[PDB]
This record gives sequence, C-alpha cells and structure tokens, in this order.
Amino acid sequence: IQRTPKIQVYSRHPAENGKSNFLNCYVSGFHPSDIEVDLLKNGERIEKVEHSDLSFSKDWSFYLLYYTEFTPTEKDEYACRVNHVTLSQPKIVKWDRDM
Amino acid sequence: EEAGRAFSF
Amino acid sequence: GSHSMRYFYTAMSRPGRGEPRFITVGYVDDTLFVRFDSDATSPRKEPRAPWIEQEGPEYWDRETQISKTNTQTYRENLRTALRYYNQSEAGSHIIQRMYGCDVGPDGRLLRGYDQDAYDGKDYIALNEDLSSWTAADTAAQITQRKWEAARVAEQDRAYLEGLCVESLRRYLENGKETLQRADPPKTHVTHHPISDHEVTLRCWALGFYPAEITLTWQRDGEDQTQDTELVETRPAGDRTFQKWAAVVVPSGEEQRYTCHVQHEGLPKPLTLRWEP
Repeated sequence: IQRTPKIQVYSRHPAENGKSNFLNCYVSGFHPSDIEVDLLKNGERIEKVEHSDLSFSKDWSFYLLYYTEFTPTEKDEYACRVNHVTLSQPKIVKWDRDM
Repeated sequence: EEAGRAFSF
Repeated sequence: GSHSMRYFYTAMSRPGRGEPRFITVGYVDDTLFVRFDSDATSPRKEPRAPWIEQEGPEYWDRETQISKTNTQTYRENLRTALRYYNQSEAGSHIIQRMYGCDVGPDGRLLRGYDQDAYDGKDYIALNEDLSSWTAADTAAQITQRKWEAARVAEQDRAYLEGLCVESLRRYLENGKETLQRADPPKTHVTHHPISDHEVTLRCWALGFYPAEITLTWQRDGEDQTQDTELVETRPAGDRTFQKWAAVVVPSGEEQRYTCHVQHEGLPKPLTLRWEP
C-alpha cells in the first residue's frame, strides 16, 4: 500500500568551514511519489532548492535528490524537512558532518 | 532509444 | 564491462488536478541521459547527458512523439486499472513501467525486461524468455490475455534484441569517456567515542561510480551484518555515489575490526582499519 521515505542529509564534498559545497537531501524507498522536501538553514526554508527527476528502484519505490549550493560555517545549522502521506507531522533530519 | 510504442492494459 | 539501458515511466492520476502526469527518465547504467515530463511548459524529450546531445533533430522529434503517444497510453492504462480493480474515480493511483536491456562486455544481449506496477505492487512482467508473461493477479491476467492475443511479447523481443542493444552500443561509444570509466571509492575510517567504553567506527566510501559497492565490517575476520549500520548508497550530485557502514565497538578493541570494500573500480578488494 504505502511506504515511508528514508532520509539522508549530507554534503557533496567533505565539509570545510568557509568552503563552497552542495547540501543534499536524498529521499528514497517511498510510495506514492508525492513528497514535500525543504532544506533549512537555522530553521528557515532555503529558497530555490533544486531536485532530480523522479526515478524509482527495482522494488518500485521512488527516490529524489534535493540540493542547493551552501558554504558551511561553524555557527550555521542545516536540516532537511520532509512530509509525505505516511507521516503525521513533517520529519526533520539535522545535518551532521559525520553522517 | 525507446521502443516504437507502449501497449494498452 | 557489462552495461544496461533502462527507461522508467511513472504515470500518476490526480483527480481534480488535471490529467495524469507522465514522466519518463532513461538511464545507461547509473547515468541519467534523457527525460520527458508531461507537466513541462513544452513537453519534449530532453538531453541530460552531454554524449546524447549529438543525436540529430530527427532523434528528438521521434523520441518526443513516442513519449507523447505513451502519455496517452498510460493515461488510458490508468482508467483501465480502475475498472479491473473495481475502484472509484476519486483516488490518486500510479502505474510504473521499467523496460530495457542488459549487455555483456561484447555488447550482446544478456537479458531484456518489460514490466509494470500498479500502486507500487507488481502488475505484469515479461519473462526472461521474452515470449511469455507473469501476471500478478486476475486483473493483470486480463492484460496478459490481451498482450498474448496481440503478440506484444514478440514486439518486445524484436526491440530488446535489436534497437535496444544497438542504441546502447552507440551510447557506450559516444559516452566512453564517462560510461566506460569506473571511479574507485575514496575510503577512510573515522573514530568517535559514544561513551567511556563505546566507540563508533565508520567506514566511508566516497566519489565512486558506478553505484554498486560492497562495504562490510569484520571482527576477528568474521562478518558483523547484524551489528553493522549500513546506509543506502546515495548520489553526491557530481555523478558519483557515497556509502558508509558503522559498527559500535568496545573501547580498546578497535584493532579487531576491519572494513572491507569491493568496487568495480578497485583492482582488488580493500581492507582498512582505524588508523590513529
């Protein structure tokens, strides 16, 4: 019937404070395909986040990458916020540079 | 390249 | 090496919000090369890889026409599934298709596919013989009988043995710089105390292509499947993929643990440890 998204928040390259990077949120393993994904900087929605074209795995579950340029600092906190029909409340996953 | 046409269920 | 070409359709009904959206994406191996979206301002097949950009304007018109025709077919397929499953016209539903071909190093057909799902469940699948079907239920059996009557499998077989392998061959040559280059993972083990007497060892693989990889932890040379946390392989966004595997270990025992890495880009499997 329905499958809840797996969520990973991570950078394209190893994070180095003050160095330009890409912030990624990869959602996968979900069904149906409608999903709402935001990238947050210090709790606020980053504008103009882009995403990949809708694709799916061998088990028919969907995956999408959302991404934006970002320059990490020591101070700035980042997260991904995801809602899907399977979730009561939006789910927030914090970026941790060792994950 | 894709096939010429898909098929009706 | 061995290669695949796959096309994936997703057709999504949305009662009250227009006709069902139809998206096609095409892949060689783990590289997206074309897309089509019925919700685009001017729906066309569009290139998504540089090596496909040389295909002539006739290629683009033909491929676009095919997708426009298939948008209609899959919308009809959605209406049909509603009937076969006795469902109301109020709910949103999804049909998906995957079809394509695998080839070996010599470029000959290894295996063809053409299968569909309905609301994320198997619906019908062309068998490996490229001549017969597997239907998941009595609804898909009606489609099977219709496809047997119309000799659809013969049409699939001709495509899968012909155009599918021939076009994939041309793509592999045109994109040889990238499609036929494997990038090995960049690897490292990190160490982080959880508490006084527990540490997390995390084995990292970064920057690799294609996506397929194996990462395992052993303790005194034995596999730790149950105790390993293994994330799904994830796209970096620069064509490459990432993965990690983590194990929680007693402090003082780090050297009993080895991370093992297999990837097509590696001449031999790698063994690494935490290197203080």
